[PDB]
Amino acid sequence: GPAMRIISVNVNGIQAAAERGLLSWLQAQNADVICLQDTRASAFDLDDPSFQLDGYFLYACDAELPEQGGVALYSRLQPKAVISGLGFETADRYGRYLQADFDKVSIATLLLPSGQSGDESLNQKFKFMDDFTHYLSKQRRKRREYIYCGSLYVAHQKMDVKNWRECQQMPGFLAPERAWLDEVFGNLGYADALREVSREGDQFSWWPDSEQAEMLNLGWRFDYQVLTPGLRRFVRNAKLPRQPRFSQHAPLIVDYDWQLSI
Amino acid sequence: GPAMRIISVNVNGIQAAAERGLLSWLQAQNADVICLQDTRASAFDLDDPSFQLDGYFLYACDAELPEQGGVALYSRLQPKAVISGLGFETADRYGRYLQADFDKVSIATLLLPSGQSGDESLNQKFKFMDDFTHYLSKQRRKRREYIYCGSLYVAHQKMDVKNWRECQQMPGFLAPERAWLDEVFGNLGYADALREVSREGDQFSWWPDSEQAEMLNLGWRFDYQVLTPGLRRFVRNAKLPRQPRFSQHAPLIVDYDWQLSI
Amino acid sequence: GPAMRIISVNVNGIQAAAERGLLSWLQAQNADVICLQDTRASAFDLDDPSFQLDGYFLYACDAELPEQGGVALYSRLQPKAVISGLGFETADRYGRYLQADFDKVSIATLLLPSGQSGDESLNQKFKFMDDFTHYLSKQRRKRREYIYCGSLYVAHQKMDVKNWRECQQMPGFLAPERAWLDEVFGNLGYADALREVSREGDQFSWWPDSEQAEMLNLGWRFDYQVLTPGLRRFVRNAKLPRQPRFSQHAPLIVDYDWQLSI
Amino acid sequence: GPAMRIISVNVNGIQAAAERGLLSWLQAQNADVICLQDTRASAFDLDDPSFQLDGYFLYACDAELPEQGGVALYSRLQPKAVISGLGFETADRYGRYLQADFDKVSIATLLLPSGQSGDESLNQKFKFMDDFTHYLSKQRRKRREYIYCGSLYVAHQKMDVKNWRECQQMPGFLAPERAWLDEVFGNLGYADALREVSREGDQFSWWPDSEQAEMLNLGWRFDYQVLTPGLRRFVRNAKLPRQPRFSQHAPLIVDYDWQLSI
Amino acid sequence: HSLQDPYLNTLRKERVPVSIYLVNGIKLQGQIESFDQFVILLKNTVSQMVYKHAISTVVPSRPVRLP
Amino acid sequence: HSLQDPYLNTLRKERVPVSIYLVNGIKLQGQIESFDQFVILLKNTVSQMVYKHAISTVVPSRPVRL
Amino acid sequence: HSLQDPYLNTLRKERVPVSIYLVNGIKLQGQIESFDQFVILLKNTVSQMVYKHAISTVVPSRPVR
Amino acid sequence: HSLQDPYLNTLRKERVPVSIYLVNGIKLQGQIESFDQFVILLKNTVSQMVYKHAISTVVPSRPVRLP
Amino acid sequence: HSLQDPYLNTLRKERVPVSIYLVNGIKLQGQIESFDQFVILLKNTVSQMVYKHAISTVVPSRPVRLP
Amino acid sequence: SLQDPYLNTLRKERVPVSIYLVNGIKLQGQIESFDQFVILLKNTVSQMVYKHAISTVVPSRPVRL
Amino acid sequence: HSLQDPYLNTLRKERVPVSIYLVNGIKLQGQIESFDQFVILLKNTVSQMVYKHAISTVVPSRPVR
Amino acid sequence: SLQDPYLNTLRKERVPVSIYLVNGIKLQGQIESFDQFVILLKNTVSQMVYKHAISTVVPSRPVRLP
Amino acid sequence: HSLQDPYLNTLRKERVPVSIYLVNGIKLQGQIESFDQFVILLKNTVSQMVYKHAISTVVPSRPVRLP
Amino acid sequence: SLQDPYLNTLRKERVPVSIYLVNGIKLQGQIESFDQFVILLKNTVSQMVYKHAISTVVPSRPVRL
Amino acid sequence: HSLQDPYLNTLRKERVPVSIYLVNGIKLQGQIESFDQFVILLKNTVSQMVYKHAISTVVPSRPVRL
Amino acid sequence: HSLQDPYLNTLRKERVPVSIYLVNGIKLQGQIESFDQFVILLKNTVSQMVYKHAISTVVPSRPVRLP
RNA sequence: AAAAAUAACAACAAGAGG
RNA sequence: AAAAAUAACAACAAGAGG
Repeated sequence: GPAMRIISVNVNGIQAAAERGLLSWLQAQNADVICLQDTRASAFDLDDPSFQLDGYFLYACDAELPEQGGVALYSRLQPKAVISGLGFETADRYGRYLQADFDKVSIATLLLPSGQSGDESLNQKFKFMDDFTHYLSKQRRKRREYIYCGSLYVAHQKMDVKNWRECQQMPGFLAPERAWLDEVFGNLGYADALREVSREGDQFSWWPDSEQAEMLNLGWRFDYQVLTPGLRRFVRNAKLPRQPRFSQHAPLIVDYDWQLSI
Repeated sequence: GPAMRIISVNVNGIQAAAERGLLSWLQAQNADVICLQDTRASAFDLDDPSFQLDGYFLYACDAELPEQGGVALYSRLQPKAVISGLGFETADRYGRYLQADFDKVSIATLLLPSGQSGDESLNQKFKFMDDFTHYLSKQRRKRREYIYCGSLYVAHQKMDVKNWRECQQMPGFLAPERAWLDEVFGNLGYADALREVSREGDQFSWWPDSEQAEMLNLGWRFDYQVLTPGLRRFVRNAKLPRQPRFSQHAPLIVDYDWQLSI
Repeated sequence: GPAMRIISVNVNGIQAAAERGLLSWLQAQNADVICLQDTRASAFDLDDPSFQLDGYFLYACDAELPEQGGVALYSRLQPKAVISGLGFETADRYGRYLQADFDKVSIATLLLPSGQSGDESLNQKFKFMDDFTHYLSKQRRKRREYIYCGSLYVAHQKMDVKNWRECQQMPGFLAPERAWLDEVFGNLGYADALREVSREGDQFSWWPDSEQAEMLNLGWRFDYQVLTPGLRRFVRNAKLPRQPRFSQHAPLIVDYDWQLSI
Repeated sequence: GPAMRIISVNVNGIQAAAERGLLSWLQAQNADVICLQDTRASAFDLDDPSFQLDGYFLYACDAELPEQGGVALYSRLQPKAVISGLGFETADRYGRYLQADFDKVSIATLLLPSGQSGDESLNQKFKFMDDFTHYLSKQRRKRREYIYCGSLYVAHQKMDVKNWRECQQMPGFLAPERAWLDEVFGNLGYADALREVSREGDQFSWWPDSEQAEMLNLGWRFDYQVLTPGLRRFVRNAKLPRQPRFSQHAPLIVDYDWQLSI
Repeated sequence: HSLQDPYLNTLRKERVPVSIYLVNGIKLQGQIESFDQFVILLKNTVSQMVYKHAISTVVPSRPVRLP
Repeated sequence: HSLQDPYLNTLRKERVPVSIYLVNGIKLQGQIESFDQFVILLKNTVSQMVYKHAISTVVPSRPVRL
Repeated sequence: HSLQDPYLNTLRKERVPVSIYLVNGIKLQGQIESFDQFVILLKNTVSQMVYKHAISTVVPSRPVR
Repeated sequence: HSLQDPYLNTLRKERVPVSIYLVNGIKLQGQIESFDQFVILLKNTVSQMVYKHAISTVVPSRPVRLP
Repeated sequence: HSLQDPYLNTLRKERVPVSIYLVNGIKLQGQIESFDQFVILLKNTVSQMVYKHAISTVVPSRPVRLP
Repeated sequence: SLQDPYLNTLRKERVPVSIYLVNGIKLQGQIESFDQFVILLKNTVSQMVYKHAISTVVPSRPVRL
Repeated sequence: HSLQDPYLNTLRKERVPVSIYLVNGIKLQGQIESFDQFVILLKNTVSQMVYKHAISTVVPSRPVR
Repeated sequence: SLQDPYLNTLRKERVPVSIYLVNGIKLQGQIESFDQFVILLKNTVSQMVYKHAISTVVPSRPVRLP
Repeated sequence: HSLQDPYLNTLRKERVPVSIYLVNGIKLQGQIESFDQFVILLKNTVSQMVYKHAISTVVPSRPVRLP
Repeated sequence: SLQDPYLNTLRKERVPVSIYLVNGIKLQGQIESFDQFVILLKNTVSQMVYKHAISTVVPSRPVRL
Repeated sequence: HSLQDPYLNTLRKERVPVSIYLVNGIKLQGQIESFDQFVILLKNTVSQMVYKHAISTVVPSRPVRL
Repeated sequence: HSLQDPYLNTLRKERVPVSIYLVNGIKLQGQIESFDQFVILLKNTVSQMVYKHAISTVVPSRPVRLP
């Protein structure tokens, strides 16, 4: 009877993925909420009628330097409240969070610094992870449910990477990073929506632009749908489509038993 | 579509409450799992066909000297596993816990020392409260869903009692007791099944045998259905029937959106 | 590393102790908070610069009849607030409480009647102890941290004072006076600054004016620091120096790891 | 109240310290754990029953050339285990490690090469420091708490050495020697027992054998106790007595709040 | 209202995103579309009126200053 | 009252289902029958009267125009 | 003044068991003895003097007017 | 105020012990000694001055009528 | 207006240490420097300014007498 | 009135005041301006604070009138 | 072998409730209905066979012998 | 031995069994065949599971030893 | 013993991609090159010898039958 | 050949021993009986522990052979 | 054992650097030196003795043939 | 039988600080007192008894050789 | 982005935001 | 009362019960 579908694809710039055919693909998937991260465009560029899917409301948060971040959210129904930012500096200024607010649930798009640039990016990533855990500690006192659709750029465990014995020193599989993820999923009660149904290997999300990596499936799993503990039993079907790619990232399509309302 | 009904009535002796017509009432309520606490009978005494409902499997955990505890469970489907005892001394010896394990969920029955006898009963109650909070802290990490149908004999909130300004010294509304139920529901993430549906006053469970408290509704709310956080959104209809009672306690009928399996 | 110095001394008269060299020793400590108990002096008597310490702000609370008691508090840090009186009759007419409120912490000097000059002072001390227990039970629910530099004139338990076997019925080591402290440091959950860095006896803070108490050490231990349970970890150094003392009581020097700010 | 007594002493030869009165002073301490660093003697030399003390148990690890190092361990309590050597080259044949395993806790006497008698000892010291950091990173996944009574021969910050401006290039306060401890106490995050009761300098643990160094206090601080996270609050009393000293180093005594059990 | 309404008019005129902290502590993002003596409209997705006696503070998100 | 009255009259005449959030935080929801300088009459199962000094926000379900 | 006087006078004279919800969210069941500007007398065993400025809603228990 | 002042003056002259409830739910007890337009003077072991813009209800302990 | 101002003036003359209880339960001890009908100053170590609409009660510590 | 001379003394001396609101929120900063209904607190971003939401105003250094 | 068979047969005859711990830390809890050299079947609600090579400890819930 | 009668009764009656392994993983199917060392069960493909990894074998319908 | 040998001969002779799940839950997916009564040799890139006592299940990919 | 004299020597004078299993689980108590496959430990009830689950057996008092 | 012995013999006649995976997933590395019915002597910096009842797999680094 | 008995005998003669690794990763230093077909005695502060079926590896800390 | 609502904490020197 | 399954922690002196 009731069903909901959330797609949280990362686009690596919305114009390049729109040239590679994102919007005509997203129009034909019947998603309730589409959660785009790393938009790389200001909000004055997304009210262009090329980015506008029909039957969808597009809400967008920009960065202060528009190539640095950017985040968008397509919604079937008009939400109760669309808010932006988290409060701390490495999220609010650089456009890495946007929260749509519905009847009982709320759906939040989330972007992170990748950490794969240098050591300054890794320090910014670690302070983002700590301040975001400080935010998530305060969220357990409220009753509005949350769905954080986030390109976290961090793998969780050894099944989420290929050949983990040669990945322990690259950013994305570090020991404080995996400590952060199993502190969020483990002790804070939050749930990975892709692992609540499909407990299988060889489900990857990110690939480097080397074609030999793409040919032999040398992948990573970076984007997640993090769920508040009340929503772990509603996950019907979570899947990462391997083939129809539009960036370095693959989409994440999760089908819930929830009935989304205003 | 799918539905489930759980009744958690406290009987103060199954032989004294069966004379007042409990079983002919429970046969005509269409309950999936009936959760009887304070049976005051051995497991050999529930073996006769006088307590046997039809279409219900009856599993019972007795006390050693039978008049102190005793706990029973009627089940529509035969559960996967019926286990007894928590693991410490003030539960396993006196028959205050029984657990029926089903497909994804597991429905439990919980009895407490009332604490209204004297000071030894209040010390035993505080020991049980701390050891059961340790049990919940151990069971928070497990992937089952629990439904603790418990006559806790502790009011949580000022709305759960009538005229609280002279109840702060009676056991049932103490400050360590309300701090205990503020610890279980507040920081441990557990949910009260009666407070998810109804957020109104004048919903009471226990009444002392003085009739002056009875006809003017000078009551208490003692028995709860404590829920793991995954089940806080399935709770459709929770209600305490005022009139057709069969002991000092009123029954607690909670209807869930869950579909109970084997 | 933080370093906060609180010196609590029961001077038995500020004029009777200043002739022994009180101010000249207290000026060369760089103490943050000075708690003077039992000053026997009015507020106008402390106004002259003979009792003043230069650079230290002074706030004092006297008695109505100034020969009975009164406390004083020095701090070079001007506090957010300072309050006098606990909130009942037999504390405001004596100058037996003075609480300086800084941010995140409060430091309160406290005086008690001796109770050794007849049964009327013992019954008044019992009244003071009972409604002071009521006051602490009220102040438990507040958030901010408290420090009570108190001359309780009561020992806690059996191994506290020397030759206790004849001290069973003298006022100061009675049965309800020990019941008071084992329920305050029991259910009410407070702690001491001297116990966390010194878990033994043979260190006292009260000697009668006699040469056998000067040499053979007939000592009692009265000047305490009662802590809320969110401050017992930061206790670093506690000092009861014997000969350097200008009154019957033994000066108490404590050093915490707290940063005392405005 | 718990009281566990651990002494870390660096003897520069146990006979050269025993001729000054090491054994007669240590026999009247009633210490639970004795860590003799740089014993400069074989195991058969410690089979002399003079070194056998009042009920202490001996465990010692020597070198190939025994004057190059060697550590020893005295304990009243017979441990669960005693292990020698970390597992690499420059620690096993030099006798530079001995770990006693009790229940829930372990102590470990540790010795480092000085690095001041030729640059080959300096490169040996850098090798030892690097694979010691690798060993600590291997040990971070384990549960049980470790105590490392060790002479690291390195200072940590600016507040640690005397005559600051020309100590930049001497072996002992170098730049990568400092960086080793600032990622150990930084990103890795261990703790120091000498800091947790004294966050101020002007206290050293090594003096060069010259009149100006022992008169005008030209000292360096070497004997440390490195603590895992988990043992950071239990330290109470760390004393470095100056004149009572049987080597160029200073004897260290500490008292922890721990119940040392077999 | 000598100083209350060059401020809200400046927030309306430049479409500055504001956060209205109520006396509950509920913070409401939006942008000021109209205001009388008593109420203020904010327009996040659905336009709504907010009574000024329930408003504690009105902050902007980027620094604007008065005429 | 330059803007108080036509917004509530447009919610009243169009019979828009409206939601009133109080200063406590309580979400009342119904329809506006009538109002004055001090109260809103709210239509549901039974007609409440809500004082304007407790109303924090008034939120329509469908948007309205002056 | 306006609509609240006709409203409350009906609840008096048809004697309706009202429920007054305060600003801090506390329901007071009972009847209305009388009122003027910023008072309501709430009728129970003991007649209360409830200030109007501390009232959020007046909720009848039976549909009226 | 055409029915406030007779009620408070009848509560004062007969000296009924009251339970005056505040807007944050705090019960105060004592008896009424003086009422102005803005204040009410509760009396107990001391004499307070409560403000009428913080009072929710005024509850006497014994039932009285109105002259 | 006839009764608030003499009470506050009488608490100002004798410099009695008073406690202002605010509408959320916060007590503030001190002495009363001066006041108007919207504002009351308070003498602690710091000198602060209190608004009268956030004041619930003003209690003294000594029993005071009105003229 | 002492309210507006007090706020003028806080502004012209530029004292880092702390405004405590009626629900407990503490807000540090300096004052830009004030009206009958509003104070303005200047910081990283300048904000308006309605006057009916303020419990107290506390200066940092002890100033005179 | 010759010590396991009287122990399990005594637990079978008296119907003592046993807790069979497995080698992966799972505590099964039932009654030993029968057994052989290699398998023990227990009954809680459904009879199930349990291979002895996956059994660590057989704990009775009350003393025996 | 009650190995062979219990496994033959789960086989010939064609009862859906659930088989819990030593690592905790359950395998639900029907016992097609069994040897002294292996158990071949069929859900989609024929699956050979060694008996040294079997922890428990539960049925869905209770069986009686012949 | 008397039933696993023709099953593994079938899995070899038809050359089906098997997936072997070990007793610690690790999928080794490949194709059976040979087997003794103690070992199995599989490959996808390099030929492994997986011990038979460490194997829990041998799951083929397409359904094959026993002759 | 070396097992059963050690277990006899350790079970005669009733040394309180700790059996460490292959999970890490330790079990304190004295050994009452043993055979080719089973050990039997007593702390509060005479449980039976299989030897293919036992990693080590460590006695408390240092005994000889 | 009629087909594991030629494999473990030709892994040491050519001295292929093997990676031996234990039953708890621990990857050991080295060169096989000798093999009994029960043990395998893994040669490295030191030559350790690995029991065959704890080994899951034995993989070689370069591919060989029997 | 062909290698483990001379290997453990070589570790028994010379007092080699042996380390036994169990199948769950537990690392036990010590010295080998004696052994048999099934069990190994280990020498430390206390004397341990470790069965062979739980032993993963037996590594020496000093390099030894077989005759 | 807010508990269709705690017959009511003789009172949290005050949660940069219940 | 048990993750239809971590191409695999050179290794947790050991979670009276993972």
